[PDB]
Amino acid sequence: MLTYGAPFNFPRWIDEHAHLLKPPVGNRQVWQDSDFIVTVVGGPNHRTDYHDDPLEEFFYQLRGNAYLNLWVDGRRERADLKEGDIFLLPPHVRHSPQRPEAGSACLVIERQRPAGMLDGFEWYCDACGHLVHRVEVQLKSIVTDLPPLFESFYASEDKRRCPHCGQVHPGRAA
Amino acid sequence: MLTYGAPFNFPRWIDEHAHLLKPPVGNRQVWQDSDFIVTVVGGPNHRTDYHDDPLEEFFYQLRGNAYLNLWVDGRRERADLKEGDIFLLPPHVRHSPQRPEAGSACLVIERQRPAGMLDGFEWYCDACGHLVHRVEVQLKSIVTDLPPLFESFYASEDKRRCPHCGQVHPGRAA
Ligand SMILES: Nc1c(O)cccc1C(=O)O
Ligand SMILES: Nc1c(O)cccc1C(=O)O
Ligand SMILES: [Fe+3]
Ligand SMILES: [Fe+3]
Ligand SMILES: [Fe+3]
Ligand SMILES: [Fe+3]
Repeated sequence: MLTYGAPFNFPRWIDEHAHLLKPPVGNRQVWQDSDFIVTVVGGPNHRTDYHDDPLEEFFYQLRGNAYLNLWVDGRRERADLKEGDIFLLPPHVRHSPQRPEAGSACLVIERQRPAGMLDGFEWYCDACGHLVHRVEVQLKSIVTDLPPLFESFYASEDKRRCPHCGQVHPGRAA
Repeated sequence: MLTYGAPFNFPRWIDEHAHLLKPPVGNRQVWQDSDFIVTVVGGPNHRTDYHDDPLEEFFYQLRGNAYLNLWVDGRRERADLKEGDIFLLPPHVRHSPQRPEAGSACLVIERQRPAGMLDGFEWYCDACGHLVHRVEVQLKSIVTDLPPLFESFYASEDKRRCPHCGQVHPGRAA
């Protein structure tokens, strides 16, 4: 059958679940236990981390504006998600989704990482730009399974310690 | 780098390439040689066939209206893509995308079928509802590689011949 129910108006939906869009990831997955992972992220989000997805990621800023800090060749950068734009992120490209304006909604779509495929979550230093701390995982919930790490890094000086210059990363408040 | 270039306004795009949306599939792939397959299909389309995708398929009727004939348990049916709706098609569920109103645009997203994974394209009889003709393939272009079969079925009575009641399928004109 139509496991994922039948079709439904997307805007309305966004309008109804406008209140479930909350930090630190601001997510909200549309259909559960699928392969295509259709989440809808709103603002304001608090990300100071860099996701290292091993798969592609697609976005279409349905309503609102936002950006993406990223590493081009090894140089800090920034992609701008101006309302109405779409964009496909190649694999492993490091992304730091910045969603500031409340009432924002972006369609983020990814896949289910196979068993054996891990996503990474890095943190870089402000002064020296060296990798400060990275973690690899067998992702199983881009909604209810991310914050738990953030929470154990923003809480550990040992980790937020730059292995190149020693400057400690701000953490849970950049 | 950003292989798929950087972000861009999606509506504008749709507006520019409004003239490349043509039958019998009406497609138009957004980014080439990727994994996520972002096509944008417009109307009017001429489909009398049933796609048997081995993977999920997602749609968001950006602008316009359209529907999907499908087989529920083995009963002809119909999903309605009213503008603004989204919907995820489970795997193998047989679909017959009907896109009638010119100037229509739907965001259809699928994946790249691995090597060894084939999509099917069936045809059923009007009177007896039995499978009339089916073909399996290692898909490699939901834009420039489909019509070629349609063309060899609509042109072959032998195939359009119901193996249960004998009534010939209309073909290239239902
Ligand atoms: N990049 C993201 C991710 O990996 C999971 C959930 C949300 C995002 C995002 O870009 O907002
Ligand atoms: N179902 C489709 C497919 O398999 C390829 C291209 C377009 C469609 C569609 O639904 O329009
Ligand atoms: Fe990500
Ligand atoms: Fe440093
Ligand atoms: Fe299909
Ligand atoms: Fe028949």
